[PDB]
Amino acid sequence: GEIVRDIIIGVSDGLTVPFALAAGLSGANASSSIVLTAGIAEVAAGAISMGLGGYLAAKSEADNYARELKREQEEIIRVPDTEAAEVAEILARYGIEPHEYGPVVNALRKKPQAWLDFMMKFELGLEKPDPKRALQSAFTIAIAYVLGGLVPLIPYMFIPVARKAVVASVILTLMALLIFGYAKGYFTDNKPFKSALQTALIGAIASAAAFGMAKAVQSENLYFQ
Amino acid sequence: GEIVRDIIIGVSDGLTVPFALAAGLSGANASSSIVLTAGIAEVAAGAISMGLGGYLAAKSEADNYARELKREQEEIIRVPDTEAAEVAEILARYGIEPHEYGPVVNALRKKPQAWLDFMMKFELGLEKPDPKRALQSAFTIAIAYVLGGLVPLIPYMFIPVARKAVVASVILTLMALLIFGYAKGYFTDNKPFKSALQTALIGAIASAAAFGMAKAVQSENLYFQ
Ligand SMILES: [Co+2]
Ligand SMILES: [Zn+2]
Ligand SMILES: [Zn+2]
Ligand SMILES: [Zn+2]
Ligand SMILES: [Zn+2]
Ligand SMILES: [Zn+2]
Ligand SMILES: [Zn+2]
Repeated sequence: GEIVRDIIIGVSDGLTVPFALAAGLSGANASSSIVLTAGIAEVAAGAISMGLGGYLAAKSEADNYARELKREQEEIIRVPDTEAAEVAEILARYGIEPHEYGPVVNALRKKPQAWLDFMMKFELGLEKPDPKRALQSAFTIAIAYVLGGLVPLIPYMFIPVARKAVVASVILTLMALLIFGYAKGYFTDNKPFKSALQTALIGAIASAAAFGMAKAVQSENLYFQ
Repeated sequence: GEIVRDIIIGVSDGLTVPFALAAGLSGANASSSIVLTAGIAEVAAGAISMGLGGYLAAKSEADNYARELKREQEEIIRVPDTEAAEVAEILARYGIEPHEYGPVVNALRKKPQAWLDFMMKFELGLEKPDPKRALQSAFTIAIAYVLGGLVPLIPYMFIPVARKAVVASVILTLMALLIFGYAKGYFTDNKPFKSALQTALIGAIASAAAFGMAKAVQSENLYFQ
């Protein structure tokens, strides 16, 4: 689930922080337009950091694994037996009788591709990356982040009073958390009814955190300024 | 690099968005205290979503892989040969001569632990998770996020004028991006001089995005309100 995981980690970040930041700013008697200006500035700034962060990790792991793929094939050139010795240990660790693993290395020495592929598959994990899924990763997380952050900001666009709009945003995102919480469970091995309530509580813990932090800095101001 | 990856993905998120959100709010002639109230509300709301998001994924993957570990051992009980057939394909795909893979399954049938461990190691990846590193993951990403978001907000705490404080925050975080950009390269296979400039440009793209988004909503207001 490459593209399924990318759109899940992107919506959970964009549903919780922009909603929490909005609710916290609305709690401190800020104008609804001000709540929108910091939310959208967060949503835009958030999608780029999530997006390029998903592209930096994907493009770094894709370049490294392909370089180690080349670094390991050059090792079997200079000292072939040392590379054979490393692949022999892989077989040996899993309890193979010596009269059966011996002919395996002899066949592996003639054809390099299969021996290295399995050895690398058994030593450094599945490290051959899809070139199109590296950039597909970044566009899917940035889309899911923008979509997630837009949901808590919709009511502030139609309600110019923030203390009135935050009530529409609490129930709308709470519904969004429970819906996209049970969605992450229908496409996961866990129970979707458990993932719905968990995505709504992380939105509650974060919205409460941003609320308490918003009011502790406004503790000395008479109005929001 | 379990704990090394957790503190990298956490600082890159917390260095870019709180800085960008702050710079965008400061650009629209907002009070420096207002910039702090939305930044810290974002930093707090951001660390919880990053933290519990790292704990939800870790605790879901740890529970699922252990359940599939149990689901697969019960499969070798009802129809042992079907489970043998699945492990036989693993060997067969990598070009094994038939006179050598045959005795391997016979030895694998007597002792279940090694046969399933390798088969699972070769089929469903390395899926046995450390119990202490699942919760260690969440505390390390939340720490790195808070630390990252605090850096762009320090100057606004000592400079009550935002248009004056944003200049101190641009060079301070840009330095932070270049420092923690070359830090992610000294502990990665890529060149650290390349990762420094890349973490500073993602901070530039995001800070510019939040700036343009902050001013497009304030396009009709005479002062920031
Ligand atoms: Co984030
Ligand atoms: Zn090597
Ligand atoms: Zn080797
Ligand atoms: Zn080697
Ligand atoms: Zn199975
Ligand atoms: Zn099987
Ligand atoms: Zn099976």
